[PDB]
Amino acid sequence: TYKFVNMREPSMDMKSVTDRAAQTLLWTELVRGLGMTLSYLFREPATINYPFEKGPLSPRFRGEHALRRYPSGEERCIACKLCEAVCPAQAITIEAEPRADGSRRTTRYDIDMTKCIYCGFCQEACPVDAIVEGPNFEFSTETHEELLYNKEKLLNNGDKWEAEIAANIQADYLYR
Amino acid sequence: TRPTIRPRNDVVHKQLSAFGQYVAEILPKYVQQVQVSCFNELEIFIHPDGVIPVLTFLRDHTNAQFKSLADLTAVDVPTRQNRFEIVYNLLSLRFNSRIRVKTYTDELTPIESSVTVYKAANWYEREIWDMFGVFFANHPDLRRILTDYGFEGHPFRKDFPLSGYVELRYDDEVKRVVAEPVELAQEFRKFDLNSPWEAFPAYRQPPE
Amino acid sequence: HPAAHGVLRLVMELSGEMVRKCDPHIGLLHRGTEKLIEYKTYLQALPYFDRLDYVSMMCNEQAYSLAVEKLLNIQPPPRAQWIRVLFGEITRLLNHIMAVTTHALDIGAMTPFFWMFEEREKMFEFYERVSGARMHAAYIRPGGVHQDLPLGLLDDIYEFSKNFSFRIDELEEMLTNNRIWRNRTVDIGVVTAEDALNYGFSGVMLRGSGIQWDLRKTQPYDVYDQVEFDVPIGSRGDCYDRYLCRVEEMRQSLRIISQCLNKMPPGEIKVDDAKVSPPKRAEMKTSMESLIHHFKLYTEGYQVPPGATYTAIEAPKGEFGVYLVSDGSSRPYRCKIKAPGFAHLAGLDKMSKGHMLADVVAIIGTQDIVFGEVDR
Amino acid sequence: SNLIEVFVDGQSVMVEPGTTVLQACEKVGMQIPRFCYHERLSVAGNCRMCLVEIEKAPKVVAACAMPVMKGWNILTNSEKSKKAREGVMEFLLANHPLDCPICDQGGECDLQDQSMMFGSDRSRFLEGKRAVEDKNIGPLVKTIMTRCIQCTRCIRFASEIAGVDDLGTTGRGNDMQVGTYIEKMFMSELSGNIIDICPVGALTSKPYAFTARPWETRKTESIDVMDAVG
Amino acid sequence: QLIAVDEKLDITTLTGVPEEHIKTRKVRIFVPARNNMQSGVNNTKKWKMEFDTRERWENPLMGWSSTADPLSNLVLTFSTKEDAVAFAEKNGWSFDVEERKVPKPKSKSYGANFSWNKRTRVSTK
Amino acid sequence: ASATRVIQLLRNWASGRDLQAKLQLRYQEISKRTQPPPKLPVGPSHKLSNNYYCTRDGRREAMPPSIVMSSQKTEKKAVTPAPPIKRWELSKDQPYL
Amino acid sequence: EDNKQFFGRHRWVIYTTEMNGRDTFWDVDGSMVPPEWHRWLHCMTDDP
Amino acid sequence: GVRTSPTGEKVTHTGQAYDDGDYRRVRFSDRQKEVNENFAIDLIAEQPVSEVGSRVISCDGGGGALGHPRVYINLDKETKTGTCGYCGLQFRQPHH
Amino acid sequence: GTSVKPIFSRDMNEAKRRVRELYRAWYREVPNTVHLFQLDISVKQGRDKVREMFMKNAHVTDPRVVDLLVIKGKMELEETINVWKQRTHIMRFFHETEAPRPTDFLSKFYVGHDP
Amino acid sequence: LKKTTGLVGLAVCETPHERLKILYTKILDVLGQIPKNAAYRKYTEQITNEKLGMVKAEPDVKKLEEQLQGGQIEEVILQAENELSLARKMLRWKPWEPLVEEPPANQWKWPI
Ligand SMILES: CCCCCCCC/C=C\CCCCCCCC(=O)O[C@H](COC(=O)CCCCCCC/C=C/CCCCCCCC)COP(=O)(O)OCCN
Ligand code: SF4
Ligand code: SF4
Ligand code: SF4
Ligand code: SF4
Ligand code: FES
Ligand SMILES: [Mg+2]
Ligand SMILES: [Zn+2]
Repeated sequence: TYKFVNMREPSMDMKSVTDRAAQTLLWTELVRGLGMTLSYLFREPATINYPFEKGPLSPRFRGEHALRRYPSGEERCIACKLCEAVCPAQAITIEAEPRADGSRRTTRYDIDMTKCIYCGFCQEACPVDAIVEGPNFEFSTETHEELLYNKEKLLNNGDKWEAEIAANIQADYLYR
Repeated sequence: TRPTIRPRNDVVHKQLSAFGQYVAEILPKYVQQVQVSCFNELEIFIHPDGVIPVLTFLRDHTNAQFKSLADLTAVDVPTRQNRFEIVYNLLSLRFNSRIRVKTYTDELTPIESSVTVYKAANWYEREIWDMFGVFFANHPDLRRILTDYGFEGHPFRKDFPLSGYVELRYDDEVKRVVAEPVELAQEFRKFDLNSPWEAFPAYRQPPE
Repeated sequence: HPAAHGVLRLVMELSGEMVRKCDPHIGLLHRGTEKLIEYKTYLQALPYFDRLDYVSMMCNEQAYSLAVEKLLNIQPPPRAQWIRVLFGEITRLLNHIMAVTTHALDIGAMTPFFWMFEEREKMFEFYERVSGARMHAAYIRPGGVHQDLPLGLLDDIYEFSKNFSFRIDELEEMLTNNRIWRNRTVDIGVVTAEDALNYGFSGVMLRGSGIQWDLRKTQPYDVYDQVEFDVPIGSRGDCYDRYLCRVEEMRQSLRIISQCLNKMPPGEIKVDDAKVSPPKRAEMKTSMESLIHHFKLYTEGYQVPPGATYTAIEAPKGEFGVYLVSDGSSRPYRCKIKAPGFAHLAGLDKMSKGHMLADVVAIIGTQDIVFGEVDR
Repeated sequence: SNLIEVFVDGQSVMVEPGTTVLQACEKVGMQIPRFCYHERLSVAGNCRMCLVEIEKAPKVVAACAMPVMKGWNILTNSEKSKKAREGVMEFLLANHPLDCPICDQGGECDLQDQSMMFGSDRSRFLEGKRAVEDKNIGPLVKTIMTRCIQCTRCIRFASEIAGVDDLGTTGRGNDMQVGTYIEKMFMSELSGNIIDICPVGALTSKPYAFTARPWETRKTESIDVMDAVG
Repeated sequence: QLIAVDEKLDITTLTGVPEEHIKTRKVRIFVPARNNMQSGVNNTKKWKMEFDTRERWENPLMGWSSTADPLSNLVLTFSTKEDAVAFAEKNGWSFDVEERKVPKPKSKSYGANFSWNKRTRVSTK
Repeated sequence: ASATRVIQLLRNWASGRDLQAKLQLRYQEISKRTQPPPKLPVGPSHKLSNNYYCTRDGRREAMPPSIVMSSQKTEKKAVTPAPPIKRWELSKDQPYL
Repeated sequence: EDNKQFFGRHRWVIYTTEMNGRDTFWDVDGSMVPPEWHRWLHCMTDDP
Repeated sequence: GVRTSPTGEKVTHTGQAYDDGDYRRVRFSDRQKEVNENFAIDLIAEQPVSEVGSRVISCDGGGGALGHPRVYINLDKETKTGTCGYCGLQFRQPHH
Repeated sequence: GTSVKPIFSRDMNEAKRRVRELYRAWYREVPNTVHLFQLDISVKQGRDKVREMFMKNAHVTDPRVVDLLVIKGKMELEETINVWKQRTHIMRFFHETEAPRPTDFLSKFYVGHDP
Repeated sequence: LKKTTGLVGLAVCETPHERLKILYTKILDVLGQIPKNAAYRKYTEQITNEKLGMVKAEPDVKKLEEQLQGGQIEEVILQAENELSLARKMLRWKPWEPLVEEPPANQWKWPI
C-alpha cells in the first residue's frame, strides 16, 4: 500500500483563482510562518541552567571506569583478563602474579581512555563485577597523559564513586 | 527444531535453483558453476571473459530484469593462483529477487569495466582498484577514491599490514605535515582465538 | 564548509555560478573499518556499525545482526524483534529529523532545526535509558537485544509519540507551502526512474521518481510483515517531492511506533542458546555450563559456519547492506559494507547538470549523505 | 594385505587388525572427543567421552579401547553419539568447580572446548558440589584437586613414562581421589609433563601461575639447549 | 590474443612495500605445532606464513611494549606448501620451509595392560 | 505551563492550534525515576527434561550450498527467479496527500 | 526542588563558595557535586 | 599499608618505586604521584576466620548475584584455613 | 605459451614507448609543479627526483608490470597537475625529516639489532 | 488516454498495441538469425510469442496490463526494447558455444 504526495489539482473556479491571487499579492503563507515563529517566541524555552541543572541519566549510563572492592576491602579483580580479551579497542593492559599471600591479583591494570569507546563490553565480561563504567562524565583534562589510567587511578575512582556505583548496580542487576 | 532455529523456505530454494539452471543453460560459454545456499541465495560462477555478456543478459532479459546493481566488491584469497574474487550483487525489482555473480582475477590480469551495463559500477570499480589493485579496462576515470594522495600499496590485501607502513605528524622545522615510518608506542596484540576442536562436521574437508 | 558536512572536498568547475562539473573527493573520513573488522570477533565487530551511519545507529546494528543470524541459522525471540522494529522506527524518526533540518539549514531555514533537536534529545534519552549510551548504544546484537526494556519506558515512548505529530505539523507549516522553499526545491535535481535504477539509487532517491519500492514491504524482516503503514511516492523526482516523502515517512514511522507499542509481547530478549548468546549473570555465577559458555563467548566468541551472505534492510537513508563472508572461525574473513550514500553521492554530478551553486548545495542536502558510511 | 575394510559414516577405510574405532575415525580426518585417552599412554577407558554408535548395534562402544571389526559402520555424528557425549559432559560438569576465571587452564582447557563443542549449553544440577583437599607434590606442579576429573592420565604417565609409582587413587565412588595418600614430592626429571597431559587445571605450572592467558601468547618454535638431546 | 610472457612472476614494484621490508625479511612457511596443553588437532591443518621477529622495547610512559616493524602481526594462511612458496616468491621474500610433521600411527591394545609375562602389565587402573 | 492566560491565547492565535494540549516540556506525565524490580521471565529452553541440545542446535543444521549444474561434473518452459511482483494498491487511509 | 518545573529544571544545586582548597564564589563546575547528590541531581533516582 | 622508599617516594601496593637514580622521577616534579592508600592485602588480613560446623563450606562473596561465582571449599586440614579463591575470606572447622 | 592476457602492450618495446611518453609528460610538468606549489627546490632537483623514481623500477622486465607502473605514474601526474596533491604530498618524495640511516655493518651493529 | 505513467522520464505512449507488435516482430526476426538449438533463442521466442499472442487478443489497455504482468504497458514497451538490444548483443556474443575455459583446480573451494 502506498500514497501520493504531490498529486492534487487546484480548482479553477473564480473563487479559488481569486483566493490564489490574493495569496500571491498579499503574502498569506509568509504571514502564517511569521505567526508560527511568534507563537514559539512566547513559549517557555527548553534550556536548563547548567551546571546548576543537569540532564537526566539512567543507572545503565556508561561513564568513567572504576575498580570495585568487596565489603571487606578486598579487590574484586582476580586478573582473569576477560575484559582485556573482549575489549574491542584493545584499551586494557593487564599483568598479574601471585600476591605475597598467594592470591590471584593484578600488578598492572591500565585503561587507555583515549583508545576506549565506552561500550561497556568489559563490565559485561567481568564475572565478579570488578570493572564497571561509572556515572561520572565530567573528567576532561588539559594533557593527553592524564587520560592514561593505571591501576591506582582506577582503584581511587572506585573508592571515590562506590557509593553511587553500588546503588546504580542495585537498581539494574536484575536486568543483567 | 522450532523456537531457536531459523526456519527454511523450500519454495524460494526451488525457484532459485530453477532460475540458476535457466541461466546456466542460456550462457554455457561463460557459466562454470551455479550454487544455491540454504538461506536461499543464488550464486553464479562465470569465466572472467563473460563479465559483460552475463551482466548485460541479467539486466536486459525479460525473465531476468536485474536492473539494479546492489554492490560490487572483491575478496582476497592469497592461497589461490587467481588471488582476487570479484563479486557482483544484483537486485530485480520486477521479480523481487536477488542474484550474485562471481568471477576471479590475479594481480596482472585486467577485468572489463561494467560502467556500460551499470553506471553505479564507476565508484565501486574505483574502490576495488584502490583497495585491491585490480585494474579495470576501459574505465572512464580510474583513480584512487578512498586512500590519501600518493598512498602506496593496496590496504585491503591480506598481506598488507594493519597499521600500514607510514604515519603522519606535523614537523615544525619544515612547517608542514610529514610522513615517516610507523612506530607504535603500544604494539597491537595478536590473539590466537581458534579452538583446536572442530566446530562444524558438515564442512569437514578430506584429510588429503 | 558549512554545507560540506565536514569531510567532503567537492572539486567544482564553475562558469560564473553555473556548475559545469562536480568531482566529489572522498576518503577524508576513511578509517579502514572493513580491514579492522577482520581482526575482531563478531561481537567485537558489532560497534563499528554504530559508527558507520551515525545518525541511524540501531538500524546498522539490526542489519549486521540479521546478517550474522542468517549465517548462524538461528532465530531471535519475538519480543527482541518487536523491540528491534520499534527502535528502528525511532531511529528513522531521528534520521529524518536530522536530514530535513540540516537540509533546511543549508537552504537557510535555520529555525526548525532547534525545534526538532529537542525531540531528538528526548529520543537520545530513550536510547540512554535502554542501553546506557545516547547514540552509540550497541543494543541490537546477533541473537536479539542486550537488555530488556526498563519498567516505564513504554509509557514515556507513548507520551513522546502522542505529541511528535504536532512538531511535524509545525515544521510542515514553516516549510511545505512557503513559496521561497518551493522556489528553492521544486524542479531541482530532477532524476528519472531509469537513471535512478541504473545509478544504484535506493530509498527516497528511488521513491521520489515514482518507483514503488520499499524493502520493508517487498522483503520484510523481523516483524515488519505484522505492521501496517503506507509508502510515500513522488512524481517529479526533485527535491520538493523527496522532502514530502521524508515528512510522510516520519508520519508513517509514528504509525508503526503506535502499532509496536500496542503489540509488545512478553518473553525473553535473546535466543535461548548459550553457545551464541551469553547467559544471565546469576546463571553464570551459579552453574558450570553457564560460566564456561560466558568465558568462551567473551574470550573467543561464537564460531560461524562457513558461507557468504548479502543482507540488506530499508535503512532511513536507503538500502544498507552487508556482504559478510565466514571462514568457519569466530572472526569474519571479509565484511564488505554497502551504503546508499556511496551511490547517491556518485550520482551527484549527474543531478547537478544545468544548475547553480545554491542548487548544488540543495542537492547535497537532499541526497542525505553521512560520510561515515560513504568512506567507512 | 592383512588390512580389513571398515566404514566411517559410510566411507570405506582400510585398517590393520587391532586398530581401534578412534584410530579408524582419525584416518578419515575426524577427532573423537576424549579425556582419558592419550596415544602415548596405556588405554584406560574410564572417562567415557569417546562413546560412539556402531550401525546395527544397540549399545554404544568406547572408541578408544574397542578394536574395529570388518564391515563395521561407525556413526560418529548420529543422535545416539551426540546424546551420549552430552550425558557424559553433564556428569563431568556436575561437580566441577566454577573456577574458570581463576583457573590457569582457562582458554586452553579441553573440558571447556569439548563442553562448547559436544555438550549442552545449560545445567540442571540442583545439588551441592563436592570439595577435596589439596596435595603438595613439590614446588614445580601446582595442585588444585577439586578440578580433577579422575582421568588417571597422570598416574599412567608416572607409572609408564617416568617410572615412578608414587601416584594413585585412594577411596572409591564419588570420594575417589588422585594423589599420594602421604606428604610426598613427585620430583623427577620428567615430572613437569603431568601438567601438559592433565586436561584440566587440576595440575598446573607453579612458576607460570597467574601470569598470562593462552590467547595473548605468541608462539616461537625453537630448540632446547639445556642438554645434547635437542 | 595473448602475449606469451616468459619470465617468472614478480610483483614487488606494485605492492608499495619499502625496500627494507622486502630484502631483509625472512618468512617461515610451516604447519603450526599442536598446543601440547590440549589434544585437539584442528589448528594443525593449514600452512602458515609468518615474518621474523624484530625488536620490542618498553615505552617510557606506561611501560607498554613498543614496536617498529609493521609486519610483526602479519600471518597468512595457505592450503598447501606450494601455494605459500609461490606467494613468497612472487612477493620477493626469502623463505624457510619446514616439512609437515604428522604423528606416526601407534599400536594400542587394551588387553596389553594385563599381560601374562610381558612388562606392559599395569600395576594400577 | 505557567504562562498567563492572555499570553496563552496569543500563542494559540499565532500558532492557530491549541498549544496547551500538546506541550514539548513534559512536566509530570513521565514515569518515576525509581521503579519496582522486574521479575524477568526465561526462554523456552529453560527445561529440566526433553531439552537435549542436539534437537535445538541451529548452527549444526547449516550445510554447504547446493550445487546446481556444475561444469566439471522437450517442452522445457522458461522460468523467472520468482513470480512477478503484484501491483501495489492505493492506500485506503489517505490515498492523496 | 520544584516539581512544577518541567523535567530538567525541577532539581538544581546552589554551589558552595569554598570547597576543599579553592575559592568557588565564581569558579564553580559540575565536578564539585558529591556522588550521592550526583545520583539524586541527575535523576538516576527519585530519593535524596 | 603504604610505605615510603629511602628517597621519599610512596611505595604502592604493587611494590614499584623508582630507583634514586631513575630519570623517570622527573614526571612527578611540580605534580604528585597517584597512590591508592587502601591496601587490599592488609584489609583482607583483618577479616576473622569464620567457624563453621561442616567439612565443606560454600562462598559466593555475599550479596547473592552481586558477588562472585559460588564455589565450595574443603576444610579437612586442621593445619590451615580454607580460603576463597575469589574473595579471600577464610573458613575453618572448630578445633581446640 | 604461458597464455597471459595483456593490459596495454604486446611486448617490452611498446611498454618502453609508453614509459618514454610518461617521462616526457613528467619532465614537462616539473617546472609548473615548482611554480604552482611554491616549492623551495629548483627545477633541476625535481627532474632529478623524477629520474630517480623512474630508475627505481629499471630492473622490471615484465611488460604487464611496466604497463601497471605507467598507469600508476599517470595517476600520480594527474593528481599533481590538478593540484589534488598539496605541498606535503610533493615533498614526501624527498624525505626531508628522516635521518640518514647508515648502511655499513658497524653502524648497524652499534645502533641496534636490525640487519 | 492516460494522463501520466507516474514514473519520471517515462512518457505516455499513444497507440501501445502497434508499438508492442512492431517490437515483438523485430525481436522474433532478430532471434531468427540465432542457431535453432540455442537455449536463448527458444526461450526468448517462447516468451515473445506468449506476449505477442496476449497483445493481439486483448484490445483493452488496462486488462492487457493485468494479463501481461508487466506493470503499466509503457514499461512493457521499454522492456521489449531492452530485449531487442540484448538479442542483437547476444547474436554478436554467441554465448551458446561451449565453455571457454575451466577454472583452476581450487578456484572456488571455500573455506580456503
Ligand atoms: C481603486 C484604485 C486603487 C489603485 C490600485 C491599488 C490596489 C493594489 C492591489 C495589489 C497590491 C499588491 C502589492 C504587493 C506587491 C508585490 C506582491 C507580489 O506578488 O510579490 C510576490 C513576491 O513577494 C514576496 O513574496 C516577498 C518575498 C520576501 C519576503 C520577506 C518577508 C515578507 C514580508 C513580511 C511582512 C510585510 C510587511 C511590509 C510592510 C511593513 C510596514 C512598512 C510575487 O512573487 P511570486 O509569488 O513568486 O510570483 C512571481 C511569478 N508570478
Ligand atoms: S568500555 Fe569497551 S572499549 Fe572501554 S575498556 Fe571496556 S571493553 Fe574496552
Ligand atoms: S576486571 Fe574483571 S574481567 Fe577484567 S581481569 Fe579483573 S576480574 Fe577479569
Ligand atoms: S579446569 Fe577448565 S573447566 Fe575447570 S575451572 Fe579450569 S578452565 Fe574452567
Ligand atoms: S590430576 Fe589431571 S591427569 Fe590426574 S586424574 Fe586429575 S584430571 Fe586426570
Ligand atoms: S577416551 Fe575412551 S573412555 Fe576415555
Ligand atoms: Mg593441565
Ligand atoms: Zn568468596
